[PDB]
Amino acid sequence: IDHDTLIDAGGYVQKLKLYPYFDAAHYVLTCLSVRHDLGPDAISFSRKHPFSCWLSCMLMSFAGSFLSCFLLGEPIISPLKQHADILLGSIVWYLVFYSPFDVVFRLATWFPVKLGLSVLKEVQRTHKIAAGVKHAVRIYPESYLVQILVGVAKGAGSGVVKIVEQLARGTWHPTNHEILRPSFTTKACVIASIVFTLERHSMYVTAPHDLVYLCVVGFFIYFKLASLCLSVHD
Amino acid sequence: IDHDTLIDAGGYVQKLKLYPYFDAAHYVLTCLSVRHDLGPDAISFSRKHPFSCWLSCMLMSFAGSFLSCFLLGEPIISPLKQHADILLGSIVWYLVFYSPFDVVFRLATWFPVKLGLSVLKEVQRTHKIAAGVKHAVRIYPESYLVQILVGVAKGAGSGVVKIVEQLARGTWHPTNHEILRPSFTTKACVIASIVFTLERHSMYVTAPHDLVYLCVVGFFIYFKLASLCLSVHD
Amino acid sequence: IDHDTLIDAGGYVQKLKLYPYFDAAHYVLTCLSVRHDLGPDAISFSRKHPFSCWLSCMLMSFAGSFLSCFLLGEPIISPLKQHADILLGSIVWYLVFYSPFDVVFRLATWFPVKLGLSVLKEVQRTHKIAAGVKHAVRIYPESYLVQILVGVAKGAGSGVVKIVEQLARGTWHPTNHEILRPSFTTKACVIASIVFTLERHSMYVTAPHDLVYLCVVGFFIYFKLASLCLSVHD
Ligand SMILES: CCCCCCCCCCO[C@@H]1O[C@H](CO)[C@@H](O[C@H]2O[C@H](CO)[C@@H](O)[C@H](O)[C@H]2O)[C@H](O)[C@H]1O
Ligand SMILES: CCCCCCCCCCO[C@@H]1O[C@H](CO)[C@@H](O[C@H]2O[C@H](CO)[C@@H](O)[C@H](O)[C@H]2O)[C@H](O)[C@H]1O
Ligand SMILES: CCCCCCCCCCO[C@@H]1O[C@H](CO)[C@@H](O[C@H]2O[C@H](CO)[C@@H](O)[C@H](O)[C@H]2O)[C@H](O)[C@H]1O
Ligand SMILES: CCCCCCCCCCO[C@@H]1O[C@H](CO)[C@@H](O[C@H]2O[C@H](CO)[C@@H](O)[C@H](O)[C@H]2O)[C@H](O)[C@H]1O
Ligand SMILES: CCCCCCCCCCO[C@@H]1O[C@H](CO)[C@@H](O[C@H]2O[C@H](CO)[C@@H](O)[C@H](O)[C@H]2O)[C@H](O)[C@H]1O
Ligand SMILES: CCCCCCCCCCO[C@@H]1O[C@H](CO)[C@@H](O[C@H]2O[C@H](CO)[C@@H](O)[C@H](O)[C@H]2O)[C@H](O)[C@H]1O
Ligand SMILES: CCCCCCCCCCO[C@@H]1O[C@H](CO)[C@@H](O[C@H]2O[C@H](CO)[C@@H](O)[C@H](O)[C@H]2O)[C@H](O)[C@H]1O
Ligand SMILES: CCCCCCCCCCO[C@@H]1O[C@H](CO)[C@@H](O[C@H]2O[C@H](CO)[C@@H](O)[C@H](O)[C@H]2O)[C@H](O)[C@H]1O
Ligand SMILES: CCCCCCCCCCO[C@@H]1O[C@H](CO)[C@@H](O[C@H]2O[C@H](CO)[C@@H](O)[C@H](O)[C@H]2O)[C@H](O)[C@H]1O
Ligand SMILES: CCCCCCCCCCO[C@@H]1O[C@H](CO)[C@@H](O[C@H]2O[C@H](CO)[C@@H](O)[C@H](O)[C@H]2O)[C@H](O)[C@H]1O
Ligand SMILES: CCCCCCCCCCO[C@@H]1O[C@H](CO)[C@@H](O[C@H]2O[C@H](CO)[C@@H](O)[C@H](O)[C@H]2O)[C@H](O)[C@H]1O
Ligand SMILES: CCCCCCCCCCO[C@@H]1O[C@H](CO)[C@@H](O[C@H]2O[C@H](CO)[C@@H](O)[C@H](O)[C@H]2O)[C@H](O)[C@H]1O
Ligand SMILES: [Mg+2]
Ligand SMILES: [Mg+2]
Ligand SMILES: [Mg+2]
Repeated sequence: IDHDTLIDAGGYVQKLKLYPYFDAAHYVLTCLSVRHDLGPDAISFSRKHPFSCWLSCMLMSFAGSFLSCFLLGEPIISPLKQHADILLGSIVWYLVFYSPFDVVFRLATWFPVKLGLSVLKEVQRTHKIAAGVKHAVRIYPESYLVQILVGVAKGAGSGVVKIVEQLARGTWHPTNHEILRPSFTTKACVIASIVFTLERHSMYVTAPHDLVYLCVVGFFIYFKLASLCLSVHD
Repeated sequence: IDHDTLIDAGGYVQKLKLYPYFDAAHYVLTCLSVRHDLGPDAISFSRKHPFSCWLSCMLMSFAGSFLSCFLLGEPIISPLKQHADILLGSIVWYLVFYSPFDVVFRLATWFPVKLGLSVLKEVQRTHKIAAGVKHAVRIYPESYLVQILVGVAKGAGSGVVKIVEQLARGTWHPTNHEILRPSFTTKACVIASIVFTLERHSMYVTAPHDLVYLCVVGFFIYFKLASLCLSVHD
Repeated sequence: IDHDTLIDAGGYVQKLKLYPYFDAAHYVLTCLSVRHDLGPDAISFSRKHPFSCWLSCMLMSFAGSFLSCFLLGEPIISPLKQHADILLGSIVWYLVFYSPFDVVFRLATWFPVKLGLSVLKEVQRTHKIAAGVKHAVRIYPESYLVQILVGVAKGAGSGVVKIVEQLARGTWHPTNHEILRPSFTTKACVIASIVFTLERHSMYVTAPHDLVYLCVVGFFIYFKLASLCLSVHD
C-alpha cells in the first residue's frame, strides 16, 4: 500500500504550517552560520555592533526573498513587510547571540539538535522553491526559464547575500582551492525548481504531484544529512 | 530662556535652504574623498579617464539616493533627474580635480576650511535622513523598519557605493585589522533614523521636534568634529 | 561620389538584420571569453557544473540588457523573455563548450575567424548602444544624462557582470598594475552614446545620421582590429 501511504505523506508534508517552527529552524541555522563566519570575536563583535549584526542575520535569513524581488523588479525591501517573520527572526537572532550562559547557542550546536533543525530547514526550503515557482508562473505564465530561476533564487539565494555581507564586512577573499567542500544544495534546488516548473505545466511529470513533492523533500533531507554525517564521500 | 532659544535654533537649522552651499560642501568633501582614495596618480588618472573619474564622484555624491531607490524598487537612475544637483556636482568635481594651480583642492584641504565644510555637510546629512524617513512613511505608512532603513540608507549609503567603485576600479581588498578607525557615523544615522521615525509616529518623543532636530544635528557635528581633531580617544 | 556611396553604406549597415548571425558572433566571442577566464580546467569545470557554466555565459551574453534594466528599474529578468535570443545563446554556449573534438572552439579561435567574428560583434554593439539611447529617450525625453548612461550600459555593461561572476565563482582579485591592457572600448561607447543622444535631439550633429553611424561603426571596428593585431601601440 506504500504508494497510497507515500502519496498521503507527501500531501502531509506539503501542508505543514511552516510558521513558526520550521521558520525558526531556518533562522537558527542561518544565525549560527553568520556567527561561525564572524569568527572567535563573534560575541565581542555582536555586542559592539548589534545593529550591524542584526542586519547581517536578517539579510541571510531572508536571502531567497531579497534575491527573488531583485530578479522580478519588486521593491527589495518587500520582505521586511512580513512583520511576524521579521519579529520571529529578530528574536531568534537575539537568542542566538545574547542568551545568558549562551544556552540557546549551546543547545542548537549539539549534534542531535542541529540535525533535527536541518531536517526542518530542508522541508522549509522545498516550500520556498515551490512558492517561488508559483509566484513566477502567476506573473510570467509562458517564461519557463524565469520560473525556474526564481525557484532557484528562493532556494539557494543565500550564497549571493553572503558575498554581499563579506564585502560590507571587509572580509571577502578568493576561494581558490582552500578545501574541497562538496555541496549539492544549489544543484538540487535547480533540479527541484525544474521539476516544479514542469509539474506546473503538466508535462513530463505523469507522477502524482504529492509523491514527487515527497521525493524532492526526501532528496534534500538526504543530501543534507549525508554532508552532516560525512565529510568527503557521499 | 534657552529652551525657547534652542527651539528657535532648531527650527532655524531645519529650514536652511541646502542648495547650493550645503550641497556643494557635501560634493567637495565627497570629491576630496574619491581623490584621496585614487592615490598619488590621482591627477594623472583623472586626466586620462575623466568620464570614469566624473562617474566615480557622481556615484559617491548621490550614494544615499541611489541606495534609497535600490531599496524601494525605484529606477536607480532617478537621482540623475535633479539637473541642478547634477550640474552643481559636476562643477564641483571639475573644480576639485582640474582647477588651475589646484587652488580649489588646496583651499578645501586647509584645515579651517575642511572643518567648516564638515559642519555644513553634517547639517545636510541630517536633512537627508529626515527626508528619507518622510518619503518612506508616505509609501509604507505602517512599516517602521523600512522607514528606519531608508533613513539610514540616505544618511550612510556612501559605504556601499564605495565598495562598488573599488570593485569596478579593481582595487578592493579586505580590511582585516589594518588600522583602528573609530567611526560612529552610521551608528549615529541609525539612531537619528529611529528617532525621526518615532517622531513621525508621535510615540516616545514627547520633546519638541525642533529641539530633537537640534540635538541630532548637534551630535552629528560633534562626533564629526571629534574625529577630525582627534585620532583615537573620543 | 563617396559621400553618396558612404551615406548608402551607412544606411546599409544600420538596417542589417542582426539575428541570428551578428548575435551568434557576439555569443561565440562572449563564451570564448568566459572559457578563457575559467582556466585550464575549463572543460572539466563545465562538465561538472553545466548549469553554473550556462548561467555564467548567459549573464555575460546579455550583460548590457541586464545592466540597462537595472538602471531603469525594470525587472532584471526581462531579457530572458527573448526566447529566440536565449535559445540561440544557449546553443552557441553548448557548442563552444561541448562540440565533439572541440571543433567549434578550434574554429572560433582560428585568427582569421576570430577576426571576422569581432567585426560582426562591433556592428552589433553599435546597434545596442543606439537602441539603448532610443529606449531611454522614449522613457525620459529630457534626461540627456540618463540617455547617455543607458547607451553606455548597453554597449559596455559586460564589465560589471564579469566582476559579479568572478565574485560568485570566488576568483575575483585586485587588478593593480599586473599588465598594461589598453582598451578603448568603453570610452568609445561613451562617445558613441553621446553622439547618438545629440543626434536624437538634432543639435551639434549637422552631418547625415547614416554617415555618422558609419563612422561610429568604423571606429569601433578599427579600435577593435587594432588591439587584435597589435599589443601595445595603437
Ligand atoms: C531596529 C533597526 C536597527 C537596525 C538599523 C540598521 C542597522 C545599521 C547597519 C549598519 O551597521 C554598520 O555595520 C558596519 C559593519 O559592516 C559597522 O562598521 C564598523 O564595524 C565593521 C566590522 O563589523 C568595521 O569593518 C568597520 O570599519 C567599522 O566602521 C558600523 O559601525 C555599523 O553602524
Ligand atoms: C529596538 C528593537 C525592539 C523592537 C520592539 C518592537 C516590537 C513591537 C511588537 C508589537 O507587536 C507585537 O507583534 C507580535 C507578533 O509579531 C506579538 O507577538 C505575539 O503575537 C504573534 C502573532 O501576532 C505571535 O507570533 C508571537 O508568538 C506572540 O508572542 C507581540 O505580542 C506584539 O507586541
Ligand atoms: C535552538 C534551541 C531551541 C530553543 C528553545 C525554544 C523552544 C521553545 C519550545 C516551545 O514548546 C512549546 O511550548 C508551548 C507552550 O508555550 C506548547 O503549547 C501547547 O501547550 C501549552 C501548555 O503548555 C498550551 O497552553 C498551548 O495552547 C499548546 O499549544 C507547545 O506544544 C510546545 O511545542
Ligand atoms: C530539535 C529538532 C527536533 C524538532 C522536531 C519537532 C518539530 C515540531 C514542529 C511542529 O510542526 C507542526 O507539526 C504539527 C503536527 O504535530 C502540524 O499539525 C498539522 O498537521 C497535521 C498532519 O501532519 C494535522 O493533523 C494537524 O491538524 C495540523 O495542525 C503543524 O502544521 C506543524 O507546524
Ligand atoms: C557626460 C557623460 C560622460 C560620462 C559617461 C559615462 C562614463 C563612463 C564610465 C566608465 O569609464 C570607464 O572607467 C574605467 C575604470 O573603471 C576605465 O577602465 C580603464 O581604467 C581603469 C582604471 O581607472 C583600469 O583598471 C582599466 O583596466 C582600464 O580599462 C575605462 O577606460 C573608462 O571608460
Ligand atoms: C560635456 C559636459 C558639459 C556639460 C554642458 C551641458 C550644460 C548644460 C547647461 C544648460 O542649462 C544650464 O542650467 C544651469 C542650472 O542647472 C544654469 O546655471 C545657472 O542656473 C542655475 C539655476 O537653474 C543656477 O544654479 C546656477 O548657479 C547658474 O549658473 C546654466 O546657466 C544653464 O546654461
Ligand atoms: C573649497 C573652496 C571653495 C570654492 C570657492 C568658491 C566659493 C564661491 C563664493 C561665492 O560667494 C558669493 O558671491 C556671490 C556673488 O556671486 C554673492 O552674491 C551676493 O552678492 C552679489 C554681489 O557681489 C549680488 O549680486 C548677489 O545678488 C548677492 O546674492 C554671495 O553673497 C557670496 O556668498
Ligand atoms: C568654509 C566653511 C565656512 C562656510 C560658512 C558659511 C556658510 C554659507 C552658507 C549659507 O547658507 C545660507 O544661510 C542663509 C543665512 O545667512 C540662509 O538665509 C535663510 O535663513 C535665515 C535664517 O537663518 C532667514 O532669515 C533667511 O530669510 C533665509 O533666506 C540660507 O537658507 C542658507 O542657504
Ligand atoms: C535550464 C536552466 C538551468 C540553469 C538553472 C540555474 C543554474 C544554477 C546556477 C548556480 O549554479 C551553481 O554555480 C556554483 C558556482 O558559482 C557552483 O558552486 C560550486 O562550484 C564552484 C566553482 O564553479 C565552487 O566555487 C563552489 O564551492 C561549488 O559549490 C554550484 O555547484 C552550482 O549549482
Ligand atoms: C534542458 C535544456 C534543454 C532546453 C530544451 C527546450 C527547447 C524548447 C524548444 C521549443 O521551441 C523551439 O523554438 C525554437 C526557436 O527559438 C525553434 O528553433 C527553430 O525556430 C527558430 C525561430 O523560432 C529559429 O531561430 C531556429 O533557427 C529554428 O531551429 C525550435 O524548432 C522549437 O522547438
Ligand atoms: C565559430 C564556428 C562557426 C560555427 C559553424 C556554424 C555555421 C553555420 C553555417 C550556416 O550556413 C548557412 O547554411 C544555411 C542552410 O542551413 C544556408 O541557408 C540557405 O541555403 C539553404 C540550402 O543550403 C536553403 O535551404 C536556405 O533557404 C538558404 O537560406 C545559409 O545561406 C548559410 O549561411
Ligand atoms: C567568420 C566571419 C566571417 C563571416 C562573414 C559573413 C557574415 C554573414 C552574416 C549575414 O548577415 C546578413 O547579410 C545579408 C546580406 O548578405 C543581409 O541581407 C539584407 O541586407 C541587404 C543589404 O545589405 C539587403 O539587400 C537584403 O534584402 C537584406 O535581406 C542580412 O540582413 C544580414 O543578416
Ligand atoms: Mg506559500
Ligand atoms: Mg526635502
Ligand atoms: Mg532595435
